[PDB]
Amino acid sequence: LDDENTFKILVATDIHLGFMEKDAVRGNDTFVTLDEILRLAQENEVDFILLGGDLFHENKPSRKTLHTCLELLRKYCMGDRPVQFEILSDQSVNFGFSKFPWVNYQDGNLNISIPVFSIHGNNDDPTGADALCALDILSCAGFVNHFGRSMSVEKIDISPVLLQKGSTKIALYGLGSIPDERLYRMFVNKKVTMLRPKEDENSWFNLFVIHQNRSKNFIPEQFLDDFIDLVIWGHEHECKIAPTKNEQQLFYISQPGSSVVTSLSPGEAVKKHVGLLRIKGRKMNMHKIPLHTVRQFFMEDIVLANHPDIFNPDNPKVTQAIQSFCLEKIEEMLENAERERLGNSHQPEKPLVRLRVDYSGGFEPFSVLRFSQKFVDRVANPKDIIHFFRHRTLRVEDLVKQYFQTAEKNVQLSLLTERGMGEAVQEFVDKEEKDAIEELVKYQLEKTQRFLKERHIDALEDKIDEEVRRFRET
Amino acid sequence: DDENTFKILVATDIHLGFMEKDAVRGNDTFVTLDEILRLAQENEVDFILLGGDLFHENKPSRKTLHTCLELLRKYCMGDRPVQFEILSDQSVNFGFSKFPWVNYQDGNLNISIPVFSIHGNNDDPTGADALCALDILSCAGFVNHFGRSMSVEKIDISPVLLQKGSTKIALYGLGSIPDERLYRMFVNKKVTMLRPKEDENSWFNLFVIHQNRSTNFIPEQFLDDFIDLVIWGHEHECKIAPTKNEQQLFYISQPGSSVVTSLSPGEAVKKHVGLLRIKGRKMNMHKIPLHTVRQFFMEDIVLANHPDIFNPDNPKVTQAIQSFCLEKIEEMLENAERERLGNSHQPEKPLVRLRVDYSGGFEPFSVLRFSQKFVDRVANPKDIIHFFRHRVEDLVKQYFQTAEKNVQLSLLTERGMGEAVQEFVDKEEKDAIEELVKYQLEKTQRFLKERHIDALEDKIDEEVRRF
Amino acid sequence: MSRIEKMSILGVRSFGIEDKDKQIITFFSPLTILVGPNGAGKTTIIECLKYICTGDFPPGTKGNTFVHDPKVAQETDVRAQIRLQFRDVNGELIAVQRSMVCTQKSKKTEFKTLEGVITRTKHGEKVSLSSKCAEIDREMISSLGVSKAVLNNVIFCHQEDSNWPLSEGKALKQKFDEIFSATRYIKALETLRQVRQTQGQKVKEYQMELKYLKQYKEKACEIRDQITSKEAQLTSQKGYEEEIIHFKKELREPQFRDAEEKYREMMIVMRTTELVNKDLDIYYKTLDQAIMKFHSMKMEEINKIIRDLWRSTYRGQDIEYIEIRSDADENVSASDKRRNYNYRVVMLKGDTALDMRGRCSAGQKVLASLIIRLALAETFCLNCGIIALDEPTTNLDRENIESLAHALVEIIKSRSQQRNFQLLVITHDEDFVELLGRSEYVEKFYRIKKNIDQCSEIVKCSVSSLGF
Amino acid sequence: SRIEKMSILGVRSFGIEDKDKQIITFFSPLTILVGPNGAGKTTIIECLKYICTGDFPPGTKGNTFVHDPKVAQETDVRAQIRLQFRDVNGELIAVQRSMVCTQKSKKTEFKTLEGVITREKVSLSSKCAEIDREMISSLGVSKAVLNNVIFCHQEDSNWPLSEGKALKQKFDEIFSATRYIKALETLRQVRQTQGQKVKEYQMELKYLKQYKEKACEIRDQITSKEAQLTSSQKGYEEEIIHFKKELREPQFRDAEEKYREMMIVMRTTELVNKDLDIYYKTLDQAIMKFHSMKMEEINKIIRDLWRSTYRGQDIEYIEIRSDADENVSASDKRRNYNYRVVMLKGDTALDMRGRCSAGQKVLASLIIRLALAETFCLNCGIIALDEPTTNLDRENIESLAHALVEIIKSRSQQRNFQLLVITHDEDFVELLGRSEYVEKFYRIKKNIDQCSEIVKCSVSSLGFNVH
Amino acid sequence: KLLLTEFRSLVILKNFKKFKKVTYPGAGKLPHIIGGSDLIAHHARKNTELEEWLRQEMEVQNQHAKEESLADDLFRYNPYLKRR
DNA sequence: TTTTTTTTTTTTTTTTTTTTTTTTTTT
DNA sequence: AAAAAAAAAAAAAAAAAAAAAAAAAAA
Ligand SMILES: Nc1ncnc2c1ncn2[C@@H]1O[C@H](COP(=O)(O)OP(=O)(O)O)[C@@H](O)[C@H]1O
Ligand code: BEF
Ligand SMILES: [Mg+2]
Ligand SMILES: [Mg+2]
Ligand SMILES: [Mn+2]
Repeated sequence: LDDENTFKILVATDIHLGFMEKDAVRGNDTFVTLDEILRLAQENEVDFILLGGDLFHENKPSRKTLHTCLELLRKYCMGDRPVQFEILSDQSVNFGFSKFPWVNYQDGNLNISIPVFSIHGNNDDPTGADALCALDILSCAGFVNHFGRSMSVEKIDISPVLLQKGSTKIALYGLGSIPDERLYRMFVNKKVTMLRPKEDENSWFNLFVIHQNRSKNFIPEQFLDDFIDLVIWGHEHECKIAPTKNEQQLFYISQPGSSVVTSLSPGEAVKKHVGLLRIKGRKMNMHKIPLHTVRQFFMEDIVLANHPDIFNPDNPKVTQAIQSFCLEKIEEMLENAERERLGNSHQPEKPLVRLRVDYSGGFEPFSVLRFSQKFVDRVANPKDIIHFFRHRTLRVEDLVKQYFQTAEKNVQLSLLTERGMGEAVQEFVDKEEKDAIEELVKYQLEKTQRFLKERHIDALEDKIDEEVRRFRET
Repeated sequence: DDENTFKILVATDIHLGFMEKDAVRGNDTFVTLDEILRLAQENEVDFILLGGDLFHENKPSRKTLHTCLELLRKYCMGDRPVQFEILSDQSVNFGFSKFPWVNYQDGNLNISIPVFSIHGNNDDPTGADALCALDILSCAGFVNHFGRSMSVEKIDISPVLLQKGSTKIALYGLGSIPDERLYRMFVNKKVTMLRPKEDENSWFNLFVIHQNRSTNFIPEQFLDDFIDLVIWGHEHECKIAPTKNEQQLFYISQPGSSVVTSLSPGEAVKKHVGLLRIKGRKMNMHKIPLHTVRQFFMEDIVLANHPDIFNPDNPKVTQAIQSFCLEKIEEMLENAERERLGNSHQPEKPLVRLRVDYSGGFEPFSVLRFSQKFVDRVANPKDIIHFFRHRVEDLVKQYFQTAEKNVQLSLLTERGMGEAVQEFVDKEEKDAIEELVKYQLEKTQRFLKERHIDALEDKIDEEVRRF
Repeated sequence: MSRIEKMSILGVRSFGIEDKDKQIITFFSPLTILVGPNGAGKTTIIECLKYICTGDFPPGTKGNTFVHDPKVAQETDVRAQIRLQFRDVNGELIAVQRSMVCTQKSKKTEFKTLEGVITRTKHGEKVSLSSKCAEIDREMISSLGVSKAVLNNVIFCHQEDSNWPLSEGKALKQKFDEIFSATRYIKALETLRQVRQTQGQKVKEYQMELKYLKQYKEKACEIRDQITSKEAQLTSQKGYEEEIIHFKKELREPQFRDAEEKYREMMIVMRTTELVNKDLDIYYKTLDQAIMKFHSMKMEEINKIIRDLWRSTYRGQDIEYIEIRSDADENVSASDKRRNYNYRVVMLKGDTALDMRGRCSAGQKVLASLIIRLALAETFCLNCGIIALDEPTTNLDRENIESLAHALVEIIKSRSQQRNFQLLVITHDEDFVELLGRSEYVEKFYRIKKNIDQCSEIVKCSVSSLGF
Repeated sequence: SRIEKMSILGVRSFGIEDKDKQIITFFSPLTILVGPNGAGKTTIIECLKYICTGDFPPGTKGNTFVHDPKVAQETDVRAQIRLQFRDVNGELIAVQRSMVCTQKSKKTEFKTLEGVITREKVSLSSKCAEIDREMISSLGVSKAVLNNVIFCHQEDSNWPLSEGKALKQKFDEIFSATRYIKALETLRQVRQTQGQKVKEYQMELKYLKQYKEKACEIRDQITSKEAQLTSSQKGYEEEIIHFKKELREPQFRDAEEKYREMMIVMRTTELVNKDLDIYYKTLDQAIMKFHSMKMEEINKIIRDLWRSTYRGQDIEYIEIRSDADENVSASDKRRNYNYRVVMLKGDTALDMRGRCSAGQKVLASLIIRLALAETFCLNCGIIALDEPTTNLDRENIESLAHALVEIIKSRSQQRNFQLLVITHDEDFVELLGRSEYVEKFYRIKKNIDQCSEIVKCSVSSLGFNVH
Repeated sequence: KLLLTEFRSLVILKNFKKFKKVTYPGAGKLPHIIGGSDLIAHHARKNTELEEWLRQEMEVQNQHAKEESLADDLFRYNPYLKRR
């Protein structure tokens, strides 16, 4: 049911345009999924699109990324369809960073069918002396309404983007992507402020859009004010488009997720969704919409230590068992992915497969170089298929002493006695006499020479070393 | 003028973002483009005809793109009516866009002064998708990028047909192709211009081309005579007044850059943007000086052509040269002060360059110390003064002769070791040296033993002295 | 738990000499970015850090070069000081200082270090101890929690001294037995070698003298025999007595009276020295074998670290992994003029092991050196989590640059928890900086430039609302 | 002189089977090589250097250059490199130097087989020295220049900033005067050998003198006792024959003549040692003077290039200075060399080595190589820059790009100039006349078998392999 | 010394721009702008637990600033024993 | 405090040993 | 025409000598 007093908002977040645009397999994933998102916005006749940040993957998007974003925004967000909602807010303080401080659909030279309200994510936060972002370029072109950007480092005062369609009224609070520790410092110094309308304050929805880390520094979710009714959350790619309320916060938390698989995290394997928000006065109804152009991502984690039945650390042929088990797991995951690819034709054929093998009981990883060579044209991440990792005494003196004793018993010393050169070397190392070896050698030489001289032994080599052996034995 | 007059503002090489990171030199091209757009708005021109190189970098930075977008939105968009038509197929003239129509014809854009531009070599299309910055501008809806080359093998130029009242204009265009390729295409007869088959002689043709003029020369002979006004680019010497060569029936316009990109002696002339007024096949080109373009004064000095003050072997000429340079840069820093009055928009710090050419044997002075004096008076302190210019056997023989005549030779004969080393070098005889050393000892030792010397330490030395 | 907080550079290389030119740089956590033109002074900061920590000048540089040149200063002498403030392992605040002087004398130049100061805060009061550049090492080496070898090679590796893992066998072995803290055993081994060569030279000289002493011995024995025969003839003739007297006088020369004794003594000393030489060879071989066993046994768990690091970081289906491997020389002896060191970084190209040296690329060498340094930092720099990467993205392509940024981000995440990790990055690549700063660790970065007087200056800049 | 084609087989990562023969065609005036780390970009320059001069990459002994016979799982890896090019006159020559790396026991034998020279299409087998000289004559530059200026390795690229002895070897190979240093080594070795012989002979001298003294004592006893016997008793006859036996002994028979001859030899070798010391000092001074005279001319080019290119205000200019040791002698254990690149910070000259930055060092090395190419590479206009922007900052990268573009413009006036660049920088490729010159570049990657491939890519895909 | 010139059929007060501003509700009416004075800094009731966390982290910040002050005065310490 | 002689480190030139190339000398 | 034994040249890499500062007497 869509009355004249309903707010259909297509809440997307973390589109991450241009992500891996140089890849031959995943080059056009983000653009296609943004095309699908805009198609959903156009087909559902939404009032406006509410992007949660990180619309671009890079701080300075490439020419292809910006051109594709402009093409899609002009194709879908520009039209002759009348806008149904008001803006009773001081537009020179919400969008008043550009030299055109008014909402894009109200410009006398632009015809906007679907207004776009967005915040900037930490991948595309403003930089430089002029403090410009990619969303600034989009807003200057006239396609997006960049709102919620902070102006002063010392303190932040956000101004709601007041909207009203019929009876219903929404206060669209928005915060940019301040660095997590800096924003934490603002939240503990009471240097953050939320300006609510002065009167009728209890008749606004107070929708808040924030792009920050959550339970993952981390901006905890209890620092946020208690008057909010919905909190869209970005910088979190595991979809939770379903609104969730904790024990005591009096507001709902929606996590739209991402439009693409950026990292290979375990929480990133969840099915990506885009929201379809509806507001009628005070009530909310978020309807999840699956995206059929998002590449699949299946992962498995195995710890070889916790399977003593098959994985025997002392088995000389255990490496081939590891390789066979990993091959079977990858084949099972690929078959499962193929079984789910017959529902729709839009999902890319090559899925994302990740297999983290934790070896800790003295296992040797196999040839990951050649194992991944058996899926060159069957997976979308040929290089990153298997991840090997381990989750997180010896003294040279004993070794040298042991070697010295072993040598003395495996060859026969000729002049120097047993356990004398070992202690000489030990003294040189520890006490730093720096003359112990020479002193010992000279002392033994002079002692044996004096004995040989006083013993009255004729000058012939055989008798000389015979008496030398006699002295060593005695 | 009247309802049947085309008014076109021809600014060609804006070069936005040039020296953007520079402190004094930054924020100059943006202001010059602001002045150009102000002139377009004030004169009530029909449309703006850019000549390429609108951006300095192939991928313009965020500041450059944002400033260009804000200026185009402020000046080129509004409620002012559009008074001319587009009779050509908009799918071919502007069809490398998902929106193959003119920007003011779009049902969601209000354009007062449409912009028709070609791409220069500094911002030519690069990448897999073959995109340029003008492509981003056209996608935003402020620029009508026209004249893009689709096929590498051949060039087909289809004009953007225009018509205001009775007058008709054929707007041919061509982005900057690599000059050697484009030259090879022109030689191979692979460049064609498609003219309307209706009212063939009723169209005023004008070509907007951004190429070199002085293999890389693409001269004026390589343009047909059916056109009548060839706007040009990749040339910053402001020749905005049209010229007609006797061999070429088509006029040539060279609006030049709106900024001083290089310190060549071709950017020291004042820059103008041209107010054009076609009215049928009658054209009237009126220049408008730029009041915000930084001044550029420069002189070429050749030290070898003044044999009156610059003595080549004078021990203190390196200070006379510095004094002459100091006096020179000071007349220009002053001619700049005297010429800056009235023009409140002129930047205070001018551009001064001096090229010093020496070939008589002069020694350049400390260019750092000279540039440390004029640091807050010239806009380019680092680049003030340019300085430029347009055997074993015999030596060892001479040194060995000098050593022989210098110190007393003890036993080796005169001119023995020199010939031994010379034999070792060329003949590569590796024993040419040892052999001689041994043969001298063997000989004099014999000589000594035949005389059964008393072997006294100093008496043998006297025997060798006899040699 | 050890962090370098702030620095004060004065008179070092291109920094100014007047106290008005004293530049101060404060290191942030967990990332510190240094940018600037060529010759600005970015590497000089790490050189100062290394000199403060360990007292060693940059490679190829003596004391005369590290400090500002008096000739350029137009001054008779130049006095430099570097002040570092930090926390030791327990978190106590300690500030150290090292002074310096270069005097321009005639054609050459003379260098000398003045006494440095150690300053702490005990019981709320301030103390100072003037020390002599040998207590300002040991003491602050113990304070930082890491040894001098790791501080020189792993943490503050000079830009020129980088790629030291891919160096010659002896150089790598030296680096790794300073790192493993076994230098004195190699000192004992070389003392054994030197004493063996000395005794061998003595044996050669003894043989040379023994030849002459045998000649003397036989001649004297013949003289004695003739003396006895002549006495027997006489006792059974004045000229006979005169001949007897003459032969006794021939026995009376010093080389004949003492003939048997010197020959016997020299025989005994040469034979004993020869036997000692044999035993010394045996002991030297044993000690060398033990040292190369210990080396291999302590590179066991670093190779194990290096393998995982290289597999995670390197983006190429070319090398399975790399590891450091050493192998003792079987036919080694204390009398050998030149020894052989089989201490090489090994690349596992497939199922076969090759030698990385002279067989890898510039980018592969850079990545391997970075991975080896990171593994050594994990193994040894546990108490002092600092590592200074001087242009780590040199000769690295796009994919390896991105993977190195990801690996450094993972290291930052895994070491900033309950510990302080300070990654000092001096780069000219804005992309590497953006990749590291996507986690929002960078708010202020240092831009090193120079004033009109061409003296180095350090000024703090801001990423937001200020130029980059 | 220009290079056209190259065919690599079995070198480093390039494949061994005949199906993996990669072919690369060099463009003019700019050729770009891009690819991942450890792909084969630098291996191409190594192959060019090896086919030009026969010298392996620094640190490579020829067994680490051929494809490991083990990674190929073979017992022999035959490696062939070909290079089709034009000599100074303009004729086509191709050389096909080959080698094998046989695997036996735990070692790895290496050897080079006979290459061939093709010229109509006359192919003849040749030995390494003959192909070396022939290609040196054909290209028009010396082997030292080919090794150090044109095709220097990525690791041996900062060689002008090396120690004094190494720099002197590089520069006297460059100046073609190595035979004189070979003569200096011969003189030093002769003097050292004669000194050792003199030491041993003087050790023997005392013994000989003592033997002579004993012989004289025996002879005086003989004379006195013979006089006593002639005056006259039986014992005066007995001691006579014993004395005759003593004089009969060879030790005391001819001791006088042997001692005299040895002393004569001793004095002779002493004066010859002195003479050779003087000659060695004179020849060393002559060589240093020749170096200074032949290097002052290129000092001007180095100064001007540094002043144009180096954007900083630290160093006014750089040059290279050689100073002979005043107190040198052939008997010295260690010599001291004073070859040094010198930087002038204001008015005082300093040693650049050990006192410069990484970017300063790489820029100085580039300037030295470009100056030596201006002086010596007139006949062969090729220079291969393996990652020229390794440590340069943004301003110096831009200035180096401008200088290289100016060199391309100037040196293309009558002869072909090639500027083969291996790089991972998109901005440098852009600023190096990306639109003007480069249309097709080269990507070096690896197939599934980890054998390097060389593929020609249009400039549209340039950004995929560079950052 | 010329160009190929070949003819084709390319043709396919007064205005020729196609734009009509689609009205938005509130266009041309009195602008009921809300902002400036009627924007107050609302509060957060009691939130003791939140107050506890904020106060504890504020105490952590105060301790860190106390250590930083000691660091600053240690660095500014002039070396009295610098005669050598 | 300063002088003077001995130690130690560095670093840059020298020496060595193995390998390849080449020469020769035979078959 | 081919083998192989031996001598010569190259160079990578370990060894060592000269310089200079540090330390240790030493008055
Ligand atoms: N003794 C010295 N006196 C004066 N200037 C010096 C001295 N030693 C080095 N320099 C100069 O100081 C600068 C040192 O900067 P450095 O830290 O090496 O640069 P970067 O940070 O670019 O790597 C260089 O310009 C160098 O030539
Ligand atoms: F690894 Be290559 F030298 F870029
Ligand atoms: Mg540096
Ligand atoms: Mg390389
Ligand atoms: Mn141009």
